[PDB]
Amino acid sequence: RQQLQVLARYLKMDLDNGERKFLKEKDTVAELQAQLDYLNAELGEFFVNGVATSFSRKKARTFDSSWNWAKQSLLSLYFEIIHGVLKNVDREVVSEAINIMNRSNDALIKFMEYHISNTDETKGENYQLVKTLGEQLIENCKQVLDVDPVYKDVAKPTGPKTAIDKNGNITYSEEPREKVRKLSQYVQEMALGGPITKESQMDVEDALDKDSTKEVASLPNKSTISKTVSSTIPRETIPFLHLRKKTPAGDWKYDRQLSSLFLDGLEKAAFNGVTFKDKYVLITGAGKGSIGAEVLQGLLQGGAKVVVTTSRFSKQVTDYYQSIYAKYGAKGSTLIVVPFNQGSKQDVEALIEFIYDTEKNGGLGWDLDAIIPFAAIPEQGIELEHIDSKSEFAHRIMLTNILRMMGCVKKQKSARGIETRPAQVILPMSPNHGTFGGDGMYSESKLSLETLFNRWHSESWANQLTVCGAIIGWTRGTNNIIAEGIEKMGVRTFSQKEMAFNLLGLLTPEVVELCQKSPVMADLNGGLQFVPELKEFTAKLRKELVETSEVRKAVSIETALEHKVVNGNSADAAYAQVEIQPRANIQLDFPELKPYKQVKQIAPAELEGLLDLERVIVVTGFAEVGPWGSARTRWEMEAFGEFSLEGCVEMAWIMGFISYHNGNLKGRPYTGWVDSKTKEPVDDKDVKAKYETSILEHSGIRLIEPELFNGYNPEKKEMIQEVIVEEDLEPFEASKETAEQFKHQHGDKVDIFEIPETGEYSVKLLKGATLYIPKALRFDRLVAGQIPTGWNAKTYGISDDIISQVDPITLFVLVSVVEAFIASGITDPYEMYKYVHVSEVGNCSGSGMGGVSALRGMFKDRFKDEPVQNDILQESFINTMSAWVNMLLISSSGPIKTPVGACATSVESVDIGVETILSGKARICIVGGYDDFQEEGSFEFGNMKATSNTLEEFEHGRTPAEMSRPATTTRNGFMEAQGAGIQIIMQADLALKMGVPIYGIV
Amino acid sequence: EQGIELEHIDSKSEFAHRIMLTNILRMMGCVKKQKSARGIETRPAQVILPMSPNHGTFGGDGMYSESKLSLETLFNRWHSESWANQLTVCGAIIGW
Amino acid sequence: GMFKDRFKDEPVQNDILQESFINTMSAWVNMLLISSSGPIKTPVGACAT
Amino acid sequence: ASLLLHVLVAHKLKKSLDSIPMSKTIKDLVGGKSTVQNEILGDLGKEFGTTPEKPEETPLEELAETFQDTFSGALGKQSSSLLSRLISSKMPGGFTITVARKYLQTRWGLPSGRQDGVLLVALSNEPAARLGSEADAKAFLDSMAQKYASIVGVDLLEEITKDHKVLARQQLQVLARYLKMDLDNGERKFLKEKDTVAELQAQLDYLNAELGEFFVN
Amino acid sequence: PVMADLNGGLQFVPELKEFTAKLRKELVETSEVRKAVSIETALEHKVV
Amino acid sequence: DKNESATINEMMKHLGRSEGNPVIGVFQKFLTGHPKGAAGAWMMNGALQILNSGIIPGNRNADNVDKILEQFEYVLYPSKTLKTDGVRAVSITSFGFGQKGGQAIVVHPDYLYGAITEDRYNEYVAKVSAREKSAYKFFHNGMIY
Repeated sequence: RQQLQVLARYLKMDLDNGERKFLKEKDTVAELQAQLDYLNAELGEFFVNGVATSFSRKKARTFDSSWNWAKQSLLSLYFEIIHGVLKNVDREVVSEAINIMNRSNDALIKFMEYHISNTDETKGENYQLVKTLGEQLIENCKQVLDVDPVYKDVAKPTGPKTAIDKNGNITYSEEPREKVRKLSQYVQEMALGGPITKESQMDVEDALDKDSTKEVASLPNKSTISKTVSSTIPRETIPFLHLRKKTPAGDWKYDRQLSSLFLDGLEKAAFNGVTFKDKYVLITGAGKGSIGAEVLQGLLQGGAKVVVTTSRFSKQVTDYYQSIYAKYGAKGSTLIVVPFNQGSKQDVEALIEFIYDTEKNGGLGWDLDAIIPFAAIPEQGIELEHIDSKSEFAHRIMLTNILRMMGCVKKQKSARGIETRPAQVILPMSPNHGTFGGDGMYSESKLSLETLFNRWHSESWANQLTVCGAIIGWTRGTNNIIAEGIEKMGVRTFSQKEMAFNLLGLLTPEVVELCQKSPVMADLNGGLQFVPELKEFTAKLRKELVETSEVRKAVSIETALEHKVVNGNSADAAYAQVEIQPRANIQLDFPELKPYKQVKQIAPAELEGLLDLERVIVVTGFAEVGPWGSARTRWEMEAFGEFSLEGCVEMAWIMGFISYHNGNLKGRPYTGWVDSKTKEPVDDKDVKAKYETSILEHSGIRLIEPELFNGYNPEKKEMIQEVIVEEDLEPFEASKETAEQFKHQHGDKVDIFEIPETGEYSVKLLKGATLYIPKALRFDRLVAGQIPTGWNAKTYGISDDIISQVDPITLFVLVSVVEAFIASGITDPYEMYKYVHVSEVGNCSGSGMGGVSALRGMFKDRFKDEPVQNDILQESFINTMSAWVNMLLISSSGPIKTPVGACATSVESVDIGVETILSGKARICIVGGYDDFQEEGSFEFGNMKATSNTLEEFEHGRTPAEMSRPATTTRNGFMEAQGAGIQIIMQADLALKMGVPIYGIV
Repeated sequence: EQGIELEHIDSKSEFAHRIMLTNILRMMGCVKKQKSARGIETRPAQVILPMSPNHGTFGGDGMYSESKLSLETLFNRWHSESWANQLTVCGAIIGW
Repeated sequence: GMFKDRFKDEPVQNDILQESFINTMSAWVNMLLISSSGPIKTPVGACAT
Repeated sequence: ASLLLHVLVAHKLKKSLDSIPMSKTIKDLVGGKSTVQNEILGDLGKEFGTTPEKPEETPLEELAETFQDTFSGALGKQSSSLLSRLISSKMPGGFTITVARKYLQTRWGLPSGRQDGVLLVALSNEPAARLGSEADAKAFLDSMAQKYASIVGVDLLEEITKDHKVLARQQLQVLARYLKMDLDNGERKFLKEKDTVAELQAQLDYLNAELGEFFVN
Repeated sequence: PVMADLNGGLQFVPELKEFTAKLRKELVETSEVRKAVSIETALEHKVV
Repeated sequence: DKNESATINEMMKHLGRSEGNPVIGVFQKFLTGHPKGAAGAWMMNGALQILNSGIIPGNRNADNVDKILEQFEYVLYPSKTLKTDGVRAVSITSFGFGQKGGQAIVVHPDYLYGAITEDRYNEYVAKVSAREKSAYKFFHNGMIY
């Protein structure tokens, strides 16, 4: 230790400097950690955490293509009427008519024109309907071409209905209002008010739920009215919706004029609809199942250009909006979805900057005309003394940052001299400032907003913003149980479609200009204002309900036990029924054969015997091994998006979750599924609940699971680098054979010497020698379409010897050749040789590369002297897959032509197959393609810039399941996958004779 | 806060709003817990709320008008919640 | 170059994948000489292709 | 920007910078192979940062104009990777990018950015094998600094103690080994705290971003 | 809850913002013209 | 995606596809990824399943159809599944490295049975039925065991 010290001294090297520096950082850490600790002490978890950023420009999703969704929208209404999902009574055909008209092209017309004019009215009653409706629709679209798109809600108006069982079961429905059918009739209802609004501060028979086609013909016609709904308003009655005017005294009382302007607007909007063409709108709080999303649907229907904010930005949520756009996205509309946190100052600033910034600079290039800051957080059960971290944060989203947001767009406009294009701000106001129990700090946020009615005048943003305060009333949506009761007092509660219609009515040109003259205040509270002691009244209804439920259910549960006592529990036991629970009956799903009478109706009668059936190539079976299971489960997911019972049970089986068992299970006998890990029994009806959640997580296009690829880790890719040893390595022990292999390689640059006692040699690498030092590389491609996790050629029944001997790709191929024969009802391949000669069954399956795994063992695993088989050369060949198929299964002496077609070997294979049969060389042959996914494959595709960059996909908010999007605006490169798929093809004549299924004609 | 209009509201005004509203709430709430945790049901504390007659009447209050208008919810919270024996609200509209 | 020369971080082209394929020989033939849009069926027959 | 854009485009094409006229365009220098157009395009991004609007058409002298405005003495990300790769596989045992500059400066008098030119000219003329002698590597740096000389237009004992100190340093190491004492543990721990600091410092930075000075203070 | 108007009738003066502002302008102007005119009649004296 | 659309568009345009009747395109690579050599086969399966079910699945990852593609008036890009009253023929097309192009036309099976005698057709339905039963047999055996 001393010899060390003195040496260090001579060397002038400070041995303790590490610990010095370390101890100093350790200090500054508890220091920072301290301040952070305090800031958390003051703001609280919720605030500090909840205030993190969410918005980034790259995660924005824009929806454009109304031009395409319209053809779809219509081609869907069309099959739906034909299939009688929509009958001519359903209001849906009228709604969808409106949305189709909202997208008239010279092109959409030629679409309906072709499809409608080409329907055989004769075919059925349903077919006439589509054709008649179709023609009617075609007419209307011809008119609405070159005409502004319109927001018109046709949905059947509803009201609240609560009913308590005879057994205390409280149930809530939404029934159609007896005396209300059109939105038209709803405006009238509003203007009349009720008896509860005392002091002051037309029949147009609809073909509505009777004949949709008739109503649809009405749509294009502008309603003329002389009896303006305003004039229905009684003297000394305040309508259920009204505008207000500030008295010089300072109070906001009901103004009949303003309220007539507003109500008349609403009426005109019910009959003609309103357009929002050319209106640019920012709306926060428009998540699913909210007043927001109903307002959003409206805006889009009128052709608005809208930015929607979402807090929970997901695939699930992206998918919601694409759905919504493809349904309501009018001509000239555009939806932009961005992730956003109205709680972050930085997000507020970032958002409306991205909105104003020129497209070149990565922006939207817009200028807002409306802002609808409905974003919020639910505070409940928080009273005065409970107000804390949550409520303070909530108050920030619901007030302070709304101010900040208006302020932001003010600066933008102003910084651009935009003095003649105000943005209208629909303030979400409340009628109940701390009327009810523990709002938290909600009432405070909602009351603060009301200062803008004065700030508009007193400050200097009046040409940049206008304030439009909406006092939102009682609204039911996804505590409605008392809705029916509150209403029982001459007050109106509203559905979300109703409030949305109400809010949308403040965007009509008429009330917009009103705002521009001086701030507008709209009472959208259907008279609740008048019901006295609203808190206690409200609470009573709730108590009376809840009590009536609980006494009724408690009395019944006791009269029921009294029966089991007095009248025996064995007399009541033989009186319950037995439920039956479903089991999975996986089916091969052969094709349907119609009665011949109907068959001969399909093709021309001339066809009979015209064709040499020895030269009609037909597909007899098929199967696949792929990311989504087999042909069965995959088609299920592709066509339906979820698995059936047979779906899960098969997926759970292939993936290894459940294993069949028949024997005694801990005493009692069992026959059925068993969790293979636990060996406990599993019922079919439970497989979904128990496994699907995980089954789904581990199939399809997902993150690359290194377990499935000998450890390939895209994030940590192994490579060696060459280095020259600068000074003699320290000697290591080695065998004689091995030491000699070193000396053979290095010569002058290595010494090997026998250790006389052991017989073995020491190997000393001298200076100048060459060394390979391993290092790691982070790679861009993190996702692949992989066979479901737990797939195992062992479970399809493949011998361990084959498993070893063969390249993985051969396993895929083997399993599908089997599954494809099964699909063709050929259970023993040798049955072919009942019909055909050994020489006439062929194999034309092919690969792009395939054997990619044996290739590596040959080029890389050899290069490391790692143990690798003596015939990996065999298994690398593209055509030894077909060889093992023939050697294990088929035993044919037919043709064996093997295609390399790269990304298209699979179609080329069919060509080659078809031809081989048409030349007489084979009468049955196997066709298909196969390929694997391995480490070196994915890397070189990345080097060709061919595959999608996963780091970039993430940067854009893309989940793995979303990174393969063909024909999309944002398509970014392909997603790589693995697997095989083959089909069996045959002469039509042979197929018929053998009696196998016929799935199609190649 | 002065010379702060809508688009100027920032760090100062948010902090100011905290002193002039949120923490006043927190303070009433605090003495409520104390009294209550002691069964003090017959000795309310009177709270003289400093209210304003001019909610954003004048130029750039910053966020003053907002703080002073929020206070007015206590006139209802007194009834609707459950601190009525611990605090009473006395709103003074302070003049010029 | 794809399996070994990459593994050593030796300089190797970005599309050696192209040239490893059994059917890019026929592709260069068509791209340099023939210019056909005819059939392109490529056999792997091992010692008898 | 001329010498940097030239060495990089002559490298991705594997032909001397005489074979390449900056007169031509990237579309012509490729011929048709659009993989190599995609490579030259993405490489210049990591290098200069600012992508002009027609990289594939705007000619090389005319691209070096646009890039010169925004760049200064920056050896660049993509070029800095190429020079340390040329030094590692082609330079004899021990000959660093460190040693190769102390030679370019000692025996050929080259400052910071002038030896940056000699390394970029050696990157276009990179040996297809590793040089053997340290004298072969010295002779290589010689002719490379004179090809830089006529492309830019410019013309051209303590070591005894050094050998001993090496000895002592080793006597130290082996001793430490025997002692089983980790000489580097200080710096380990230190580097880890340094990390957690920018980490905390980061969150604090953000909270300040959101709340502002006045509020936080 | 009790609400006390300790605002000595200001409630009633209309357009209080602008009214307020006017008083201020009239004052400030009267001050600045009066002080600017005197500073010039004072220099005219030193000249003449 | 653009090339393929253009080329499919043109083969329809040249042959006289009625204006207003586009081909409905599926893009199954969205669900499965792209397994170089397996591609064509997987699509050949889905095509058979489409023929025999009358259901045309939807490109569920089509958030937004590339505006470029509007020009191809003979192509329709569905984002949702359409259950139709029948599909008559599908067109599997695929493109590989090295100018390896390929198309296949699959026609619905029931057109075959038109060219055969009734007695023969009936005889066939008999055999097929018996196979299905014996194959359902086989399949559940080999799954379980």
